[PDB]
Amino acid sequence: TLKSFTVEKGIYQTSNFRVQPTESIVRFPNITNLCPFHEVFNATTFASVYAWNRKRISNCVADYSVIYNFAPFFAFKCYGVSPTKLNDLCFTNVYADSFVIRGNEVSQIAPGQTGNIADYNYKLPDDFTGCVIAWNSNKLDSKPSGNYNYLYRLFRKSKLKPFERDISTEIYQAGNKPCNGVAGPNCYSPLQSYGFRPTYGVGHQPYRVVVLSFELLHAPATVCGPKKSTNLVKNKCVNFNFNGLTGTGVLTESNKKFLPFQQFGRDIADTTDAVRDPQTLEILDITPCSFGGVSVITPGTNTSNQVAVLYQGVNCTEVNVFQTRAGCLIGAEYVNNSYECDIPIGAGICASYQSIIAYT
Amino acid sequence: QCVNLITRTQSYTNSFTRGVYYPDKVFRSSVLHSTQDLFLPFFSNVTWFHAIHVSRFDNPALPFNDGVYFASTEKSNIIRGWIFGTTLDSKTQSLLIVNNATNVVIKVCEFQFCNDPFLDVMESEFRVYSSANNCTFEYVSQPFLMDKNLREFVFKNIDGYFKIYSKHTPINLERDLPQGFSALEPLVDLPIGINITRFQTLLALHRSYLSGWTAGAAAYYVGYLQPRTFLLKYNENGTITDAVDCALDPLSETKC
Amino acid sequence: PNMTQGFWENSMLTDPGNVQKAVCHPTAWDLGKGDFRILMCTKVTMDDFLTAHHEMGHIQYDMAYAAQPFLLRNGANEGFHEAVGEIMSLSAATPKHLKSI
Ligand SMILES: *[C@@H]1O[C@H](CO)[C@@H](O[C@@H]2O[C@H](CO)[C@@H](O)[C@H](O)[C@H]2NC(C)=O)[C@H](O)[C@H]1NC(C)=O
Ligand SMILES: *[C@@H]1O[C@H](CO)[C@@H](O)[C@H](O)[C@H]1NC(C)=O
Ligand SMILES: *[C@@H]1O[C@H](CO)[C@@H](O)[C@H](O)[C@H]1NC(C)=O
Ligand SMILES: *[C@@H]1O[C@H](CO)[C@@H](O)[C@H](O)[C@H]1NC(C)=O
Ligand SMILES: *[C@@H]1O[C@H](CO)[C@@H](O)[C@H](O)[C@H]1NC(C)=O
Ligand SMILES: *[C@@H]1O[C@H](CO)[C@@H](O)[C@H](O)[C@H]1NC(C)=O
Ligand SMILES: *[C@@H]1O[C@H](CO)[C@@H](O)[C@H](O)[C@H]1NC(C)=O
Ligand SMILES: *[C@@H]1O[C@H](CO)[C@@H](O)[C@H](O)[C@H]1NC(C)=O
Repeated sequence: TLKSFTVEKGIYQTSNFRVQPTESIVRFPNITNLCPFHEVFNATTFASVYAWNRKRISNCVADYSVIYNFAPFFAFKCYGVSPTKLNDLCFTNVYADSFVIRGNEVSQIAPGQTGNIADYNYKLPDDFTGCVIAWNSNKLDSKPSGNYNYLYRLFRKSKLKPFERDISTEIYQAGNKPCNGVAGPNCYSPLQSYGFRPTYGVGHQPYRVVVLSFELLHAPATVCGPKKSTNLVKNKCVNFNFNGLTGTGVLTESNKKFLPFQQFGRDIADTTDAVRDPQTLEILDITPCSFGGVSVITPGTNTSNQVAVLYQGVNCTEVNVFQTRAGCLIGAEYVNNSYECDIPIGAGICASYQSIIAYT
Repeated sequence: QCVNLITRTQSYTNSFTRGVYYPDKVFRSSVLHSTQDLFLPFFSNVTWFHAIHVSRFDNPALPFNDGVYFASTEKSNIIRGWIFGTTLDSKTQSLLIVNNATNVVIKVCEFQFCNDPFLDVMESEFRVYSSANNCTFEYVSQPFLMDKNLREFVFKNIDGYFKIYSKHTPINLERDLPQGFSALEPLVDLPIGINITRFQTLLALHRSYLSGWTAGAAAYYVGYLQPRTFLLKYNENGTITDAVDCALDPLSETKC
Repeated sequence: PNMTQGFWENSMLTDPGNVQKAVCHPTAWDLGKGDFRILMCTKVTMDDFLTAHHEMGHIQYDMAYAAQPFLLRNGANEGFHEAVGEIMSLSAATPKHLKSI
């Protein structure tokens, strides 16, 4: 510090002591109001692909982990986002589209694909942001006489636009003569039945498909994936993340009675001094970890090479150890005798070399 | 089923020191904090509206400006909520706040509002609006119109969030806007994200069963918030017990 | 390709018994809807082994053309369907194949 190899007798301020953070705490509000994923991926009755069911999802917490652990999936293809980042992302609206198709057509629920299902039943845009999920449903949608309650649109005049539904049952007019409503030659009803049976081949067995589409608008995003709320650790220097307010400090017990609407606390000089825990309604006194000015008390190098260290402002229990009002002095022994001041320490304490002694 | 039943008269009164609210959710104790926010100025001109239905369209829609201070001395059942929006028809989104005896429903949809909307008492919303389509928000919670008692609210529409602040006071043998300080507490922050330029108060009318609706009156005070700097006093327990308006007079400006 | 799961689950590759009577003729069935089965009262013989190769050749032929429309799901002529099973019967009966397995 002094840029010399010989140090004259005195006290020199050389460094800054700091208490490094030991742990990190990220306590967040008690998770509740969980988005109804248990009612989309587990319904007693699904819908036909022509009249595909759409559920809007807003103002709730998106716990995608149940979706992950809800059945073995033939495809969990996500177009535009990675399967993991989901939980740490917050979207404005989530659309869940549910329907039943046959296995061979599961490849058609993707951007840029063609077929009967993509052109006439359910179309995804080329810039689709979301995931497609499909799973086998033999035990729920197959009957031996034939399940005739699942329908699909086979005939349509023009292709469907993305996220469009047609519920029309109008007789498809394939010829030149008008159909007149009654089925007859060259006039076919567009909705055909998916005659599911348990003994079909893998490509024809009923598959339940849920398409999750995530959209962001100018509105504030209110579908934010659950943030892990770790255990609370007190009386130590821990990096704290409480409701998006970050810092580093000890969390001691607080005697401050907050009003029910208040969440944080500030000092006279607009620095945080308190916080309310969002898991348990208790008040904690955020106090930053100890720091001090490390000063080195040494005589001349001509006489001796012994040194003493003064941690200014630091109690001795938080770092020949003596406690002074200036701070903690390590390396000097207190003597009840009084002499003249040789090296000034502070608060009436001075140091001298005789070993290094500290005295009033 | 839109029917015109309410006539409204208006007078002007003094705000005194009403309308102070907590500008954030931060605990401050025994300090003086200067904040610049949308506040109702001290001793400002507040419009007192008397809405009378006796058993033509005379209940116009009020502007919203930068925020609205609402007060009422009426009971909790007569005034039952508010309407917020710009055009108040099916072409733009709108916010409907409806309170009843059990809970409050705050809902943002495409309401085709009536010219004179009122809740008629079961309770029916067919006289409030004729249709509600493309509905994008719903929030049901405990009511904030519960049971002489002055009820104060502050509505702000800042950067997508609709902030509602409320306070109740046991007033007695004094002008409805009393002296002293009663700081309003943050009640709800709603992620609405719509444009609000106009607003209207919702009243409840009872069927007559004998002049289809029972005759009634409702009195409420409306003031408008302005960008003002206030100096709030936080006491030992964190309550705002006093405030000075920095631009009201030279003495308060010196205090500021 | 390998054999489907429904082939192993639904085919009756052994004579069921005396109480339940079945036709003992070796036949390959193309039910459709991805369902392929073999009706064969298999015994332990060199013959039934070669015949099983023949009928699995029939089923592989039926599986390859499944993607085709319904009225074209057959052999190109009446000779190809049995020829593609008989070539398997030819290849499986060789001394090299019997020493391999
Ligand atoms: C008070 O308002 C609540 C909420 O609008 C009403 O409760 C709802 O009643 C409907 C009946 O049409 C039910 O379908 C809902 O499930 C209820 N919601 C809740 C949250 O309970 C209630 O009926 C209203 N009471 C009166 C007297 O009007
Ligand atoms: C999911 O479906 C299974 C099927 O039987 C059922 O047992 C279970 O209770 C369902 N779970 C939920 C959360 O709906
Ligand atoms: C948070 O959840 C825990 C665990 O159920 C519960 O004991 C605690 O009371 C909850 N806190 C609040 C404020 O609801
Ligand atoms: C309040 O406003 C009205 C009209 O806007 C005006 O006539 C009246 O004088 C105002 N009140 C005061 C106290 O100035
Ligand atoms: C609003 O509703 C109409 C019909 O109800 C529809 O045509 C229009 O696309 C809808 N707009 C939005 C943004 O949902
Ligand atoms: C809000 O609505 C008013 C009235 O229609 C309009 O003049 C104003 O431009 C709108 N503001 C925005 C930001 O769209
Ligand atoms: C603050 O809290 C204390 C302790 O509960 C209470 O005695 C006192 O009346 C409260 N109010 C003021 C203004 O000190
Ligand atoms: C199916 O064939 C593959 C090679 O194409 C083989 O690795 C796999 O084991 C076969 N399946 C079974 C069940 O033997």
